[PDB]
Amino acid sequence: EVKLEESGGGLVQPGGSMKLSCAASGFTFSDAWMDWVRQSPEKGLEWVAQIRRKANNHATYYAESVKGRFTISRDDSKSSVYLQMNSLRAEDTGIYYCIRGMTYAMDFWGQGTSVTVS
Amino acid sequence: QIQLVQSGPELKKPGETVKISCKASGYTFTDYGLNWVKQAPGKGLKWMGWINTYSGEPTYNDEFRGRFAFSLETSTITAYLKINNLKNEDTATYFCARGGNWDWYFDVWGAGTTVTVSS
Amino acid sequence: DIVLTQSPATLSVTPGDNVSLSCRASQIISNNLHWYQQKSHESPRLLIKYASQSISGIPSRFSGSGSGTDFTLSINSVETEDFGMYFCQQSNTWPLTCGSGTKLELN
Amino acid sequence: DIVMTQFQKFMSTSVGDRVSITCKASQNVRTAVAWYQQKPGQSPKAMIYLASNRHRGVPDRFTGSGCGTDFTLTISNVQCEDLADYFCLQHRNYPLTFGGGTKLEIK
Amino acid sequence: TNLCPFGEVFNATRFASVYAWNRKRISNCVADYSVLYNSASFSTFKCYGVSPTKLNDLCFTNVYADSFVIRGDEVRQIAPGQTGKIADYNYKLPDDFTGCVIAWNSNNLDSKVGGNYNYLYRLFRKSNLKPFERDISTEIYQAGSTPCNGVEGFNCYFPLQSYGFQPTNGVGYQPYRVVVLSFELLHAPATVCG
Ligand SMILES: *[C@@H]1O[C@H](CO)[C@@H](O[C@@H]2O[C@H](CO)[C@@H](O[C@@H]3O[C@H](CO)[C@@H](O)[C@H](O)[C@@H]3O)[C@H](O)[C@H]2NC(C)=O)[C@H](O)[C@H]1NC(C)=O
Repeated sequence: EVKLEESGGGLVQPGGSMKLSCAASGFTFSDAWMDWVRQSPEKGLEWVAQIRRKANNHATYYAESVKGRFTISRDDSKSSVYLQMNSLRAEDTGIYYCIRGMTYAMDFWGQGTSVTVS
Repeated sequence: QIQLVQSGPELKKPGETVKISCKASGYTFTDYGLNWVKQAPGKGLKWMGWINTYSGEPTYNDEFRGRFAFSLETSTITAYLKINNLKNEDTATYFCARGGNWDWYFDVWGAGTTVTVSS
Repeated sequence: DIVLTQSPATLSVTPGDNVSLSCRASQIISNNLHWYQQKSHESPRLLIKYASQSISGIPSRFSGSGSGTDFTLSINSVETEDFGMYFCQQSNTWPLTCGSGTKLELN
Repeated sequence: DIVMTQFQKFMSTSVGDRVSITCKASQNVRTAVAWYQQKPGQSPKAMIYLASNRHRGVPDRFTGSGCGTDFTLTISNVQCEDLADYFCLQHRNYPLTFGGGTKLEIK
Repeated sequence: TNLCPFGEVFNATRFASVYAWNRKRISNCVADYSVLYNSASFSTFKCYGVSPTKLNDLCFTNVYADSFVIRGDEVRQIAPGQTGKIADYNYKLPDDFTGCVIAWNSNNLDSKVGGNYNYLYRLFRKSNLKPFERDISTEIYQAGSTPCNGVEGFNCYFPLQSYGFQPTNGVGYQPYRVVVLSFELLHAPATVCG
């Protein structure tokens, strides 16, 4: 059994800050590169951030529109990947999916969490 | 505890059918095969043939092509060895040994049932 | 079938001696040979798997060697516990078969 | 950056038929594209990784192929189960971009 | 007057996996393929360029014997002209082939109740394979843009993904042992005939 679940479902006024918490289960959590995608009816599917496995220094890569506002960090002993977003705007509405490993096998996806600005 | 215990020594007549047993426990029975070994008094060993412990499909050393059958009961863990048309040839001890489905070396053995034939 | 001659037919050893057995095959079997000891009328046991490795529990004075067609089982510093009869048995082509065996006794 | 073009937004073929969704690109994405099925109300599942291989647990009707720039995903005898939307995702440069999307309804 | 070692390569215990297939050179003996054809155990016996009944009276020059293990639905690709992830990443036959392709259904041997995953097969490569060319090199295949230090992770995958052979796994996925011969009839005197 492998399953993932997110957190941080709330409304913030534009300019806030809220950290999403994605917990994992039932696999070798050490060597797995876990990303975050963005779903919105205006933008379609985009891509948000990515952190890599232990053998690659826990590196990070960001999209060109969330540079310097979107910090993602993991700790394998606590078995979760945390996406931290600050200085939020109006275009960052949508539903975020925390997935297991993109563009290969073991490509499991979560269920989602909506974050919308009033 | 990995061991292969069997039934007792058998005493039959030429023309009868015997059925000796080989019951295993302690390991997962479906991860390995079963190889039956006939040892004549004072000679080497002849691999009688191997039976898969999942489907009951036998495979014989084609020297022993007729008169022998390797049964298999799966729930009550047992492999039988039936011998038709007993002769003065067929007196020997009969082990059973667990040689794997990928390696084929007989590590776990059994005490052996001496089948003796005379009138 | 592959016949496995063994030489000599029987030995004679004293405790504290080192004698090397031999199991010459017929074809070219690539280290697919194992070695079995067997005492008087009981179940045999393994000594070496794939002609060079070693199994658990046994002493470390049973060292196998050789590859290709010629194989050697080197028994070293033999105690009284290693009296018995020794077998070799290939695993490469079908049908599998054990050897004609060498009987190891004590002087 | 790399933008994938997926200009079919509505495709409609009935049961037991064949339809192909194509994903045009803009740069030399060699073989590193992926195909994603999303039934409505759920998360987008995974169909094809590295543009020709297939996941486990998915039926054998999903055969996607192509190299160079322009890929396609050809389904065979589409049932009523496969009423879903099909995204194509490339991974060559680090700003990954998903395609447009193609929603399917049956006659 | 010595019979060929078709006994050895056929009823062998472990066939080598398809990413490194063993190449047994057979020469200077007498062949008899009537013990091959008349045995009805072989599911597939296709000969390209020689008739199967005519296999006896043919003085060859040298006969090779490739041998490997593949799954059921991929035995179709062992033929001149097809493609797939066996025929161009693991074992490629030329389109002038003059041999025979023999198969089995070895679900009795190479199938453990858990996973008998010791039969590896290649999945990724930078290009295609030449006719009759193996590649035992296990190099971390990149797929994007970065050269990744010999480290697995994103866009860098191990090429040899293994098989999986359950006994109840389906007929198109059961392990099929394949031995394919490759004859040759020119530029040498007669060596193999019988
Ligand atoms: C690989 O090994 C198998 C044994 O497991 C060989 O099959 C057996 O081959 C022998 C000798 O060719 C056959 O014995 C002959 O049987 C006929 C009657 O059918 C008899 O007239 C002969 O005197 C001799 O006893 C045996 O039937 C055959 N068994 C089976 C099940 O096929 C096999 O030939 C070996 N492979 C190759 C390529 O040689």
